[PDB]
Amino acid sequence: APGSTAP
Amino acid sequence: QVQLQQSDAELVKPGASVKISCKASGYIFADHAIHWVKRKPEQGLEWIGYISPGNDDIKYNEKFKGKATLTADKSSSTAYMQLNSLTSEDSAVYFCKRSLPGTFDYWGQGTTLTVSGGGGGSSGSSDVVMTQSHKFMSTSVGDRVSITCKASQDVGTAVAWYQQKPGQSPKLLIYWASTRHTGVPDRFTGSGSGTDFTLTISNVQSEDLADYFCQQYSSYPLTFGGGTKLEMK
Ligand SMILES: *[C@H]1O[C@H](CO)[C@H](O)[C@H](O)[C@H]1NC(C)=O
Ligand SMILES: *[C@H]1O[C@H](CO)[C@H](O)[C@H](O)[C@H]1NC(C)=O
Repeated sequence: APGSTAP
Repeated sequence: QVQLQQSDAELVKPGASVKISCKASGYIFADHAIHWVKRKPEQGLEWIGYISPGNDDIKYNEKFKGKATLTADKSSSTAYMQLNSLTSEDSAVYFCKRSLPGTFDYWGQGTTLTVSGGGGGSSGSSDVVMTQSHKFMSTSVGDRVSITCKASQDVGTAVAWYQQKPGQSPKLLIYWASTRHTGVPDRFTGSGSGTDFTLTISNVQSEDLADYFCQQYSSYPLTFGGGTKLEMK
């Protein structure tokens, strides 16, 4: 957070 | 076709445990974390934790460590929250929801827990506090409404706004301080950065009378404002 991680 | 279907209302004795389920459908279960949120009647939302089933990452709000346990069953695409050692202070509506605020935001319908001193957790002195100055606000149809949220520290632009109507789940309006979520009417705008954030409703309508909540997702634990109930003058 605040950015999110990819799968 | 995205769905988060929670289990039925629970009525238990102090000292018991409960396990609330959140069945996910219509997307790849592994590709999004499921968060859990506690709502007490008339009172603010609190973030419990997330489970990220794709990488088995679990993160708790320190306040709920020793009270909540999150698991996920990939075989059933179901997330579970077990609450242990229950007291009246645990009586609330619990939501599961998908992802951080942004395009994948989606909420379960909520599960009411009803439980038939000072053993609950406390917030950290380090946690961000989100202050909505007005718990109640009055307007007239066609007026401009401004709802403000002050953060206790710089949260950059990682702020969201939610609407909630009685018996319904929160609905994302704004994220990244100023970005309107898909489907939200043009009249809802967001502004702000650092410590000051505002949701503006231009040309307000009767369908807009509801509770509004800000949330910061700058840092864990994720924290919500106390809410503003917007009503008719
Ligand atoms: C990416 O990793 C973060 C932790 O750094 C979270 O677990 C997040 O949920 C992960 N994203 C996916 C899609 O699993
Ligand atoms: C952030 O967003 C992504 C999608 O792009 C995933 O849902 C990931 O799990 C999210 N992270 C958290 C912690 O919810």
